[PDB]
Amino acid sequence: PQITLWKRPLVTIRIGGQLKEALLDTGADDTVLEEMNLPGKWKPKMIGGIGGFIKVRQYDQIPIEICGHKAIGTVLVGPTPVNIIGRNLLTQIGCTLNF
Amino acid sequence: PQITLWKRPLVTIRIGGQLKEALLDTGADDTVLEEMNLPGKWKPKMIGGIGGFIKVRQYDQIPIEICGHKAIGTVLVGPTPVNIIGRNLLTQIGCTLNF
Ligand SMILES: CC[C@H](C)CN(C[C@@H](O)[C@H](Cc1ccccc1)NC(=O)OCCNC(=O)C(Cl)Cl)S(=O)(=O)c1ccc(OC)cc1
Repeated sequence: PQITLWKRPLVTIRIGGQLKEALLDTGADDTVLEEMNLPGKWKPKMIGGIGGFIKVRQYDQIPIEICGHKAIGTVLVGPTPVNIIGRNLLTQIGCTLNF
Repeated sequence: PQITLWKRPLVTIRIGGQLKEALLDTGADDTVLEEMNLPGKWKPKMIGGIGGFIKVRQYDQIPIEICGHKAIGTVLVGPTPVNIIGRNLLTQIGCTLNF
């Protein structure tokens, strides 16, 4: 599909058995999801943007479906204000920018 | 062009007559540039990101050439980690996401 940018590019994702709305975010290196109690091992990480850094939990090889396209990779979980799909998964679903 | 996402979508922009590198950032509503001088009046504003809020200078109706495409719109100037081109200008240059 083609998604214009008049509004926030929010799509439905499926992860850890939950459906959520998330931003398709070309500005994000990594994928960052709102706090959720995922099972498995994780590693601490800090990620930074406007305002400063937040503490997140890094989970690897997590299956995630984005707008009906399957992907699997690293997901960062913590107190982000919005669910963010980053380039690590955008590449997996063949997402490009076009103008 | 069509831009894939294995690397950061960095492009050259021209603004206030000077060249800079900036990130095409679909997760950003607004365009935020690192501290710089721009001509004309500005308004004090605040803007949010993943780590909290920052103070910015809002410049309206500013021309900016982004990877060879003209836009004229609002530019926020402040302590962003990276120059980011947000949706307000991505729409002007006809940018969409495709997968
Ligand atoms: C300063 C941008 C920075 C280079 C990347 N950011 C991704 C942006 O697209 C960010 C997404 C976001 C949107 C809304 C709330 C929180 C994060 N957007 C952003 O910072 O917009 C800045 C101006 N704000 C606005 O336009 C509105 Cl949406 Cl508040 S991010 O969320 O901080 C981020 C995401 C992933 C990541 O992995 C390393 C590291 C940082």
